[PDB]
Amino acid sequence: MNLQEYQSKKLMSDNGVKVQRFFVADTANEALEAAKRLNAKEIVLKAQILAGGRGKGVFSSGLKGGVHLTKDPEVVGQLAKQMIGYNLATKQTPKEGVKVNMVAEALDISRETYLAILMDRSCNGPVLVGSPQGGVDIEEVAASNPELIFKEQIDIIEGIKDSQAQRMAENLGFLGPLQNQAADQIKKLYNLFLKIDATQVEVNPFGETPEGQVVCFDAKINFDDNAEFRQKDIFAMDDKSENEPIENEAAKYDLKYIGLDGNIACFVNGAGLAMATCDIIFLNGGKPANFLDLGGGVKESQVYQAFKLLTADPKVEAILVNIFGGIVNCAIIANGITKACRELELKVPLVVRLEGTNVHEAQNILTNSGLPITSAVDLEDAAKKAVASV
Amino acid sequence: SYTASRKHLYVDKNTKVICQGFTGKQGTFHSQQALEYGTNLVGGTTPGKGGKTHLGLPVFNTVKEAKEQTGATASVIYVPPPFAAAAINEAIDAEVPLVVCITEGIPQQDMVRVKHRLLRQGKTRLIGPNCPGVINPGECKIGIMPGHIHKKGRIGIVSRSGTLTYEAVHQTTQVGLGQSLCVGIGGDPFNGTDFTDCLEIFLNDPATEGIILIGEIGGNAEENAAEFLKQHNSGPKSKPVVSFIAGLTAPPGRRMGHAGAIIAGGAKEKITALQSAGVVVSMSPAQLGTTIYKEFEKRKML
Ligand SMILES: Nc1nc2c(ncn2[C@@H]2O[C@H](COP(=O)(O)OP(=O)(O)NP(=O)(O)O)[C@@H](O)[C@H]2O)c(=O)[nH]1
Ligand SMILES: [Mg+2]
Repeated sequence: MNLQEYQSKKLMSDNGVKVQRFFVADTANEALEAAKRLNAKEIVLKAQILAGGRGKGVFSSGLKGGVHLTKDPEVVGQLAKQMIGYNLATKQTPKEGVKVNMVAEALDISRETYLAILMDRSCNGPVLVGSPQGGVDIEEVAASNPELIFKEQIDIIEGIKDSQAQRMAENLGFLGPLQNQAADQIKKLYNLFLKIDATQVEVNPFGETPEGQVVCFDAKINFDDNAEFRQKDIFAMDDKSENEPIENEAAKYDLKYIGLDGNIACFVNGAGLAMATCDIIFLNGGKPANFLDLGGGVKESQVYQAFKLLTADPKVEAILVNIFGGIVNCAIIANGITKACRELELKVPLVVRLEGTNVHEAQNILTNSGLPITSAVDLEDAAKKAVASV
Repeated sequence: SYTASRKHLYVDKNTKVICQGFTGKQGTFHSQQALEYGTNLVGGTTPGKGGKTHLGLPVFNTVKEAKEQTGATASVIYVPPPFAAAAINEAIDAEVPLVVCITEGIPQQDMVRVKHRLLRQGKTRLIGPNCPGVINPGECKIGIMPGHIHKKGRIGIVSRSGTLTYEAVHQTTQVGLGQSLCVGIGGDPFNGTDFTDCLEIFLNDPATEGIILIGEIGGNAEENAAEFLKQHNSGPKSKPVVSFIAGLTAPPGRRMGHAGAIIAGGAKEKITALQSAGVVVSMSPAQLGTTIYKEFEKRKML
């Protein structure tokens, strides 16, 4: 999962991590009056999108720049109007960008360092990923000079040792008294990183102010989806516009829905097997509109909503079913497909490939149903059939 | 070292399996599948159920209780995600030679903690979590994979995917090559067994003459497996290896950070990397069986 900066920063505030004071605003006028409420010399305005590289980004409004600052509040609204509702595009967004929908006391920067905590397989647990030369150009600096990137593995049992926090702080260039304040902020970040079940906490820049303050100027937190049952309050904060409503309503019945731009709607019981079906469809000339994953669990209800959902948007002149390894006899879902197809009355072709327990008594269920349901034997067969529907 | 426990990956006629979460709905179902398939399931565990029989087999409170009394040598875990990590630790404490955690959804932090001690011991080998399990066609089936598609044969299957693993299995049985040992390592980042472990077993198993590796975009799993084959499956008696990587047609992922990019530096790179190690990458997932078959004929092995 991913939360917006302003949400990640409030979490940082409640856990001893120091950040700029800010106010949120939905409209461009509230951003102007809220910038007036802040009462601060220089103020920084940021677009909130589940994506980085905002600084060097462009805008559908042509505003050019996802982050800016100025000492004139009236310029906040002047610059806020020009992005609230527009698509902010960065080198991390899919070209089209993300529809934008924070004003904080800007602080002066005298040194930028990159800091990130994360779970990494190669390091077999938590890692402190840092660089003294942070900022937007971190990845370039990371590529041109790898030795500028310092890694410190943390023992999940012992946790963050003072000797490790001090070394990282020193490698990031925090000299003198800053070395202790930074190291402490590193220890306070790591502790938060564990508290919230985050797979990543990225602070870029991990900043040093002229007044000797170590501040986190940006907060990108990735939360472990598998930990939602223990992070109720945090997963309650995921905004009600996650990608698209087509995706959320699917997840209501735990159905993983990935959208695309195509005409065939896939329906597979396995992420890997779903991506495979999309591949082989591509090989045969089709182009999938999306795919709806089932994982392992299966219930007559899900197949009902599954079909009701895939036929939602009008860009699906056919759907492909490929269930290879359902925990229940697909002879049972075969009757869940017919039931979920005749009562829903869908006007798009329907290709089914099933393979499992008693597939013989299951395949004839579709053939003798009188419904537009064509059967397939193998994965290659299922693809060519779905493609053949134009 | 932990690698010393790789050997326990090769289940067989003799391994005596038990089931953690035995009374659970998934535990019961897949437990029956195992009994009907012939797997030597000798019982399971469920706190508060010790002393009661289930599927005609004994239920125990803890794993040691279930181990000493049955002499079990493998465990399969269906405990829900919140308590699955502990289920593993209970088996390691009981020094169960092989632990197969099927459960999907274990927090990464839990497994980082489990795996931390796992690497500090060599008694217990862990497969998964979030994997389909391991199956020795004919002799032993630990997991959820449908047994009616396997057939003891000459090809070793290692898969990071899930249900996609069954395509390679169903295709190798159809071509007549069958499977020597199929292992699913699961899709979680922190697991007990990886590609390089199963390839080591496969490269040293006589019954394993061909290899199929199944992966997908993301991570460096496939490349690490590739560099292994490049340094241990080259030269004289090199066993043919086939692979399919799902997701070549997947779209961008939409980032929110530089961290992943910095620690990296999926897609074509995984493909051409496997090719560097002499691996035959099947572009379509449907012709995995038809490919390994021909690589066998290329060097007259049928
Ligand atoms: N002087 C000053 N500059 C700031 C402040 N906040 C952000 N910036 C500038 O804005 C740049 C990028 O903004 P930021 O919100 O940190 O992140 P970003 O634009 O999403 N980039 P990235 O995804 O690489 O972290 C920083 O490198 C810094 O130069 C501030 O309070 N004061
Ligand atoms: Mg930043």
